[PDB]
Amino acid sequence: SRSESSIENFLCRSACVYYATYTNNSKKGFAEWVINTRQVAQLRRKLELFTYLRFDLELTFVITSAQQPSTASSVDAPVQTHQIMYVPPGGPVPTKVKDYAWQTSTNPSVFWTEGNAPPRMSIPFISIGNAYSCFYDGWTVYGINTLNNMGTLYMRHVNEAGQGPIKSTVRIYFKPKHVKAWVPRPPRLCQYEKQKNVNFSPIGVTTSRTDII
Amino acid sequence: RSITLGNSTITTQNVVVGYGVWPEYLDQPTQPDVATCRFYTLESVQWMKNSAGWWWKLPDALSQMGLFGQNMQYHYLGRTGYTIHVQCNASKFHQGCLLVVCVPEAEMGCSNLNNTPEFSELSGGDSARMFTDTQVGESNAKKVQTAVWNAGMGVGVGNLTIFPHQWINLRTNNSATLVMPYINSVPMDNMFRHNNLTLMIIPFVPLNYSEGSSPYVPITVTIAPMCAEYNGL
Amino acid sequence: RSITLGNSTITTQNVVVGYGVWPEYLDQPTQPDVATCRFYTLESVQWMKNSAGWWWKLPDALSQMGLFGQNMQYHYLGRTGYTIHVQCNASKFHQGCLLVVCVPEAEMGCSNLNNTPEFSELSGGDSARMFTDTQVGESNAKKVQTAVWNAGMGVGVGNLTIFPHQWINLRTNNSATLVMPYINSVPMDNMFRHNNLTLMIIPFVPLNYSEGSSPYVPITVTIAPMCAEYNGL
Amino acid sequence: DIQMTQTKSSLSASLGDRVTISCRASQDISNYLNWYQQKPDGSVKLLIYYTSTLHSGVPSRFSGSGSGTDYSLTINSLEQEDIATYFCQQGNTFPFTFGGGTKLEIRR
Amino acid sequence: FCGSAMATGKFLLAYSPPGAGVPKNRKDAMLGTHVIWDVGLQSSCVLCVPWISAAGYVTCWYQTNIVVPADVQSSCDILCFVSACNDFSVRMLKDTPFIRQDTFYQ
Repeated sequence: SRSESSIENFLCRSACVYYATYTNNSKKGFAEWVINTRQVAQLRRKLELFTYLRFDLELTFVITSAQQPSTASSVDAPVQTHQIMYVPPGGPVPTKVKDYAWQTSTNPSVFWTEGNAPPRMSIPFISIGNAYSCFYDGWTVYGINTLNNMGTLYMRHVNEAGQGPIKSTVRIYFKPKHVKAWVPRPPRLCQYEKQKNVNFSPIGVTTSRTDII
Repeated sequence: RSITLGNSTITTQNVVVGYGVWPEYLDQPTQPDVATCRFYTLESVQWMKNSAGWWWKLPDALSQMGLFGQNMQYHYLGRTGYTIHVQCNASKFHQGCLLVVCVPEAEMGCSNLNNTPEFSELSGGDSARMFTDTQVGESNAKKVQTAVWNAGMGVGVGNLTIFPHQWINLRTNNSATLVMPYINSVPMDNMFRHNNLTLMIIPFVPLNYSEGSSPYVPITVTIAPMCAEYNGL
Repeated sequence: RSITLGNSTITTQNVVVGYGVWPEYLDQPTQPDVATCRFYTLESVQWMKNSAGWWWKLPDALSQMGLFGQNMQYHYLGRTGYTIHVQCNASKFHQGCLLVVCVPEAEMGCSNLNNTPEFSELSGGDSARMFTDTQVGESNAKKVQTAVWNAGMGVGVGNLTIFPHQWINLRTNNSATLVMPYINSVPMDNMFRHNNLTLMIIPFVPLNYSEGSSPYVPITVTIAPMCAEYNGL
Repeated sequence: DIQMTQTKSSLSASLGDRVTISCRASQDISNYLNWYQQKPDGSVKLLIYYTSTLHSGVPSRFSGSGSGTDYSLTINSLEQEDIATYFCQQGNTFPFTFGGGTKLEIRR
Repeated sequence: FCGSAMATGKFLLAYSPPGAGVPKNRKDAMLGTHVIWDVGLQSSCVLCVPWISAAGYVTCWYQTNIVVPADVQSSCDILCFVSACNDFSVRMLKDTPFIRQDTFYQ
């Protein structure tokens, strides 16, 4: 009951941070997500108690599928294989599904077929500085700080499909590891409005009552 | 009492220091020592009854402050520590209470939900930008939302005591002192695109007096850089 | 070879020193050392066939020479020593002979017998005022009499070798070096109303060449202050 | 202000085909667009809260696209319940401006 | 400071060395040699200065206002004493111009 309130027992929890779908034959279906913790409100409030963080990263992908309605005549398909490409900060980025930026040798990718354990991969502390800065009072556009940029993830099918359209949905789970935290900070009171900045609309201090006595 | 530093001399008579650490030193960078360390005194602000607060962004106030401020344009990098002396001089007939906080990396919040505030609203050179007791409406394009109970950061203003602070109570206390180290994620930063400290003064209990006394109380801020060093040739 | 001083570096390969003494140090005055000692290089003059001479008044040339020259207005007193490097670069097909003297307290003589020469004729900032092979007539009001065989002092120009000097003979020699102490009657002087040194260059045997060579030879003067110290706060 | 122009204001198609409603702005609004759907009995609800991401609980027959000034909606398999009125609204500047309506109807 | 015991204020005491002009503002008078004189803490502030035969200025500036309680007057005064800190160095005695005479006193 003494160690439940430590830092590693507070932040090393898994959390779903992104959810997207993609079809194979559409020439518009392939996923994309920049790695940041500023999308979901329950993970963002825990990381914003501290100014400087430094943690390893660990991701897990739960990919399913569906059989979208085809025309006719005996749909039978083999197992599907997916590619999950990680783009380090300062790398090439795809614009279509069929592109030369998938095949580059410095963007590490994982391949995985349906029916196995989900594809974990782990990313160390990748930054030029010494800590990720959750709050940055300055310019690079105000309060951006491109020095804590963790990379981008792209997903696509590798199987060419002929008889049936198949859409697939991927959920990404997010887990800090070996967390260090510096310079504590008060917890947020107003609601979050945008992702990039810290803008708000003013709110009362607390819930009110009728009398002081 | 009567300490001196270069060609500047102030006089004092308890000191709260940083996070328990003292400012210490770190291509090959060299240090300026004789040309810099002196008490740069900003001009005084008047604490009236209808006041709300003030704030100074800290490596912006000393941008035009002479032989330290002329070093800003010749140097691209650097790291600095500070020592702040704040004193308000009232009588034993006035009453009030201040909070003197020093916030590392205090991002401010705009009044429009889509933009970000312009540079002339974040900080003036040796002028105190002042809080407000109302909301700034959303028709304003690039202005800082200066609701004082949120301290411009979207937070509870009572919980600002987690930073290093000092309560100036006019019944018992007269001044404040704060020794702040160099707190940043990189050892040397850009000094024109970063304000890594913010000193706020918020009157929690407002000023009050009887008729006949002076209708104001002046607050004097004195900043002294320590451990000033730069990367250069 | 390749000596350096601050952020300036020249290269050389015999040195005549003052009157046998070396420049040494002396309210309470303190010294500048890092901001000052560097080789201030004046621009080059062209030694043609119809040349007569040049002269530089020495604490006037470094009046607008940067971080030494900015110290001139902040300081009322001071004493300085100098080190001069003069080099002309011709071929083994040219011929000539220079005399490089350094005259302490060289009062110049006016062209009118009743007046005294104006300040703009005594010395220009980092520009060589040049002698003449004629008389300046007495109808000129305030001009320096620049008869080169009298050296502007009313004396014999051959007897200028009693001062510290060095003969630059193009047949055998290439450069000159002079180390001059601080020579004055008071230990600290007014530095705006006194030029306590004067460097002259007089071609005794004129330049000559055959057709095809370059019609000029450039002479480069480099001054380095030593023992620079000032009275101040 | 920004005047959003939905130029058609009346679409007509059958069931099962691909329909596109377009919203054209007055300047660059930088991917801050929302697509609403007003049923004829009055109930209004939000469909798409960016250029291209859906609200939770809205089926996957809707999709959006666009960049800069020109934007678009897409319903790939038109159903009976999708006969309603549609609006676009930017969220960039002040005040919030809504587009004109667009009523659908069965063709024959 | 020969004022009331209930009053509080601050002053600057700047000394411009010979060569620098008289400061035309409080801000550039701050960047020179100066002493911030808090009245409520001590009632005497010493500023040592060389004197020899521009030549200097000993200007003094309002830093803050004078804060006073009720039923206390706000118009105060300031006196100024002068002395020689170290030993001087005097040479070539002569006569003073301050005293003269036409006829014998009888």
